[PDB]
Amino acid sequence: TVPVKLKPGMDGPKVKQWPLTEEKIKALVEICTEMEKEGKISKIGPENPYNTPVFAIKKKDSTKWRKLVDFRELNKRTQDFWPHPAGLKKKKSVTVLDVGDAYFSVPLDEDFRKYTAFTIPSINNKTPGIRYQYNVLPQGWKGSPAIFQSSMTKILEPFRKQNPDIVIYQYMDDLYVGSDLEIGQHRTKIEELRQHLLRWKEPPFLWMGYELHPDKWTVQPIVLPEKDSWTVNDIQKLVGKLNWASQIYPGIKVRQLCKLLRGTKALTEVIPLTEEAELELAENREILKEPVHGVYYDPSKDLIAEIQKQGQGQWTYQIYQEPFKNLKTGKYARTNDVKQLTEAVQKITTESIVIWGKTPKFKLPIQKETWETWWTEYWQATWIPEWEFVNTPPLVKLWYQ
Amino acid sequence: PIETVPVKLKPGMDGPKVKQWPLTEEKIKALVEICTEMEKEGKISKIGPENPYNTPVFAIKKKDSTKWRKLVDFRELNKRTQDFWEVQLGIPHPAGLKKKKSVTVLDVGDAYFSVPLDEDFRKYTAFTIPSINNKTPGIRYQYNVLPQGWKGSPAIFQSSMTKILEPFRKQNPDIVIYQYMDDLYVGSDLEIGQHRTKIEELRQHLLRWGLTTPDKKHQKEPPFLWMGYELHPDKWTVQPIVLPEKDSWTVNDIQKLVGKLNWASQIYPGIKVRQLCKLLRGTKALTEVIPLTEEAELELAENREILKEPVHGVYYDPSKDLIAEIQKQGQGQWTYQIYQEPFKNLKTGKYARMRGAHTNDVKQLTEAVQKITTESIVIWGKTPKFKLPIQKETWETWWTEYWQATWIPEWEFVNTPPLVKLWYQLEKEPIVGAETFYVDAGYVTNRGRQKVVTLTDTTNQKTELQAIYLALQDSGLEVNIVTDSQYALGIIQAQPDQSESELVNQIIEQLIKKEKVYLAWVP
Ligand SMILES: Cc1ccnc2c1NC(=O)c1cccnc1N2C1CC1
Ligand SMILES: [Mg+2]
Repeated sequence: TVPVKLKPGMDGPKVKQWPLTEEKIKALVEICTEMEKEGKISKIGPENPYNTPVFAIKKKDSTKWRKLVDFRELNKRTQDFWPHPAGLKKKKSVTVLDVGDAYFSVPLDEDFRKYTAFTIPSINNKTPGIRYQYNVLPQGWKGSPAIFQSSMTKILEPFRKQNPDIVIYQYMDDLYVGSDLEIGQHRTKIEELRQHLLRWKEPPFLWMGYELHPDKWTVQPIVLPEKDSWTVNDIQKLVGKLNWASQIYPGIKVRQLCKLLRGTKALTEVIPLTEEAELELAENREILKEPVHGVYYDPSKDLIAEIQKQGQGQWTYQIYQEPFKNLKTGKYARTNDVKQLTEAVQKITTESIVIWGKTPKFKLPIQKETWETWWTEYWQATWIPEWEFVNTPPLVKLWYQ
Repeated sequence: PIETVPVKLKPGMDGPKVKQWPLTEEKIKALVEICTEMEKEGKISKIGPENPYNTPVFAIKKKDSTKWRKLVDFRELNKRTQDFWEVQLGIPHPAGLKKKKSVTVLDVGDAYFSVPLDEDFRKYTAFTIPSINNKTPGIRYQYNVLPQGWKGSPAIFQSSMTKILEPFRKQNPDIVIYQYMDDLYVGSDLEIGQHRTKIEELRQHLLRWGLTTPDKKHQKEPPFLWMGYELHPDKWTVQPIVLPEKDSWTVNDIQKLVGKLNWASQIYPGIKVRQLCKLLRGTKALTEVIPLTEEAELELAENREILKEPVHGVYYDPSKDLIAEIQKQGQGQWTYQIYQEPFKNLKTGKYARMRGAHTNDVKQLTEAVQKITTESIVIWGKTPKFKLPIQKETWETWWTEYWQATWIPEWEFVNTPPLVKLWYQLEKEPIVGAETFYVDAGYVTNRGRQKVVTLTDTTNQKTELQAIYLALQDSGLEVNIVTDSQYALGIIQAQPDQSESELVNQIIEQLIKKEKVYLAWVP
C-alpha cells in the first residue's frame, strides 16, 4: 500500500447523506453486503466521525445497480499526485469503458481508510444506519487512478504497441478508446480490448456502449433572425441582441439600425430597411459566423458550464473560464425537465473530459431540492461534476436560440 | 464482553490537568464510599502517582436522603477528546411506523456502567479524592468503563447496544426494536402472552451483559409519550393540547400558542394561525398585552373546537400506496393530507412557505409537492401518488414557459375548488391596433399621449414598475408595453399572481383585466 495523505492541515470529509428511497437502499445493502464478504469494505465503529454520501444508480443495458459514492469532498481534500491526448478529440470515434473494478484488487493505505467512511441510511431513522469504510481503492476516489496508473501502464502496454492507431485515455473509473477505424472494425478492436482487459467481471460500455464522434462536436454561433418584413419589434429585439454580442465582437454596429427606430412608432408597424442598414446587418451576420478570436484554454483556470432551458425539450450551454470568453457552446434536445437536464450535464461533462481532461463546474437552473431528489434516477456516469443552482435571466436565454 | 472502541485525544492535545477543588469532610467521606464500591465492581481502579492527569469531581445530593451522588466534570476531557460518529440525530415520525399488536418500552439501567473503555484512554479519565487527613495524599483512580458525562459515551453505548441486539434480532425477525438513548421500544404481532414472553427473553439477553431492565409490573404502558407524541401500538396523535382561556394575551402567550398550534397541524387538519400571528406585528415586548381582534378570536375559537375532539393518525401499511392530497387554503396557504386508505390519514400538514418576493399558485403548488415528496421519502422511503387541484393542461402550460426546470411525479387532477390556474398570460407577439406605451416616472404613447409624475420615498427599481403600472391604467383592453427595465420584465415575465409590495399586486390586477398584454424590453 502507498502512504496517501490529505492535503496538509486538512481533516477528513463529514458530508451529510441525502435521504434515499427504500429501493436504492435495498440495492446498496445487497451490494455492500457482498463487498464486505469479499473484504472490499468493513463495518466501522463510532470512533469514525467521517462521512461521504452514497447513491445507487442504474446500469444501462444491464439489470444491475451500481453503487455511486460521491467522493467529491474527499477528492478536494486528498493530496495532489506527482498527460492529456490533444489527439483524442481529433479522433473520429471514441468508446467509453467502465474499468472501475480494476481497483478492487489493490489495498488502501491503512491510515487513509478511515477517510472513506460512508453510511447506508434507514427509512425514517428506524435504525442507526450501516457504516463502512474502504479496504481497497474505492471507485470514484481521485487517488485510485493515480495509485493504479503504473499497474495500468504495465497492462495497456501490448495493446498500445499492438494498435498504436487507437489512442487510449483513462479518467478516474473511465477509459476513453479513440480511433478512426470503421464502426465494425472499431467495435471489434474494442472487444479485443475487453478481452485483453479481462485477461487481468468484464469492463462494460458506458454511454450505450456507443461511440461519441468527437469530430462533430460543433460550436454554435450566435444567430440573427432572417425575416421577410421587419416590424419595429423585430428590429428592437435585433438591436438589443446585437448590443449584447457587441460586448464580444466589437465590430458589431447598430447605429444604422437604431435609425429605423427613431421616434415612438407602433411595435407592429413594418419598417423597410434602408440600404445603409441592410448592409450593416449583413456585416454583423458575417462577424458572428465564427467564434471570437483569441480565446484559449487556460489549464490553470476552472471550466464553467452554464445551461439554459429553451422549452419544448431544448437546452443551450456554454463552457468558458472568463465571462463571454466561451471555449464552447452547444445545444441539447429530447422524458421530463430533470431527466433532460441530467442527460445534458453528463453529455457536457463527457465532452469537457474528452476535450480538456477535466470536469467543468455546472450552474444548474433548478431548485436544489428538486435536483437532489431526482438526479440519481437518470444519472449513469461514474463521476460527479461540481455544481451550483441558479436563476437565469430572460435576456441571456433570449440571446441564444 | 463487548468489543473495545479505540479512542484518542484530538491532534497535538494532551490529557486534562484540572486540580480537584476543596471538598467538605462530609463529601470526602460519601465519595470514598461511592468510589470504593465502584472499585469493587471493576468500574474504576486505583492508580499510581505517575498519572499527571486529573478531572475534578464533586458531590450532588439527589433529593432523597443524605446519601450523595458522584458527579465528574469532563468539560476539559471532552474538549480534548476526538469527535465521534454523531449519535442518532434523526428520529422516526409516528406516521412511518407499522402498527403492532403489542409494544413494550424498556429502560436500561447502568448503561455506561457496563461498557469497557479503551485501555489506552483510561489514563485521561483520572480524578482524585482529597484525603481528609491533612498530611495525607488523596486517592486517585481512572475509569475502566464508559463514564457518565464523557463525550464518547452516548455513541459508544449505542454502538454496543446495537451489537448486543444483533443476535436477538436475527433469531426474532418478527420483532421490531427501536433504540432511543436509554429506552428500548419492542413491538410484535405476537399474541399477548407470547409477546410478554419474548420481552422476558430480551430482558435476559440484556441482563447477560449486566444490563438491567424493568419487569412487567414496573413497565410503562401505552400510550407512550415520546418527543411530543402520544403513541399506541395501533394509532398515534400529538399529546393533549390545551388552549388557554383568558382575555389578556402577551406577545409571549401568542407565540407559545402559535407554536403549539403549529405542532398540532401535523394531525389536526384545519388549524389556522394567520390572525393570531398578525397580533405580533410591531410588538415592543414579550410582556406587551395585545387585544384579540374580532378575527383572531374567531380563529382561536375554531382551533379550540378542532382540538376539542381528538383525531388519531393511522400507521403505515407498506402493502398499500401512499396518497397525497393538496388544497389551497387561502392566498399563500396550502394544506395536505397523506393517506393510504381513502380518508384514513397517516399524517396531514400545511405549507405557507413563499420562495421569492413574487410568485404564483402554480409555483407554490409545485413547491408544496416537492416539500411533501422529500418528506415522504424520509418517512416512508417512497413518493406518494398526488391528487392535485390543477389541470394537466394548466400545469403543462406554465411548465414550458418557465425558464427553470422541474418535475412532478405521478399525479391526477382533482376537481375540488379552488382550482389553481393562471390569472393572465403575456402575448408572445406584439398586438396590432393595440396602442404602444414607451415607459421610462412616466411614459410616451405612439398615439401621442403621455404623462409624467414625481415620486417621493421611492427606490430606483420601484419607479420602474410604477411606469409600467401607469400605462396599464391609462391603456385599453389590449396594450403593448415597452421598457428598458430588465428587473420589472423578469418580475412580470414570471407572471406572478401574488407579491409582497402592493405596487406589483396593483399591476397584477391590471394584468388580470386585460384581454391582451405584451411586454418588451429595450436597452
Ligand atoms: C418511539 C418509537 C420509535 C420507533 N418505533 C416504535 C416506537 N414506539 C412505539 O410505541 C411504536 C408504536 C407502534 C408501532 N411501532 C412502534 N415502535 C416499534 C418498536 C416497535
Ligand atoms: Mg424606453
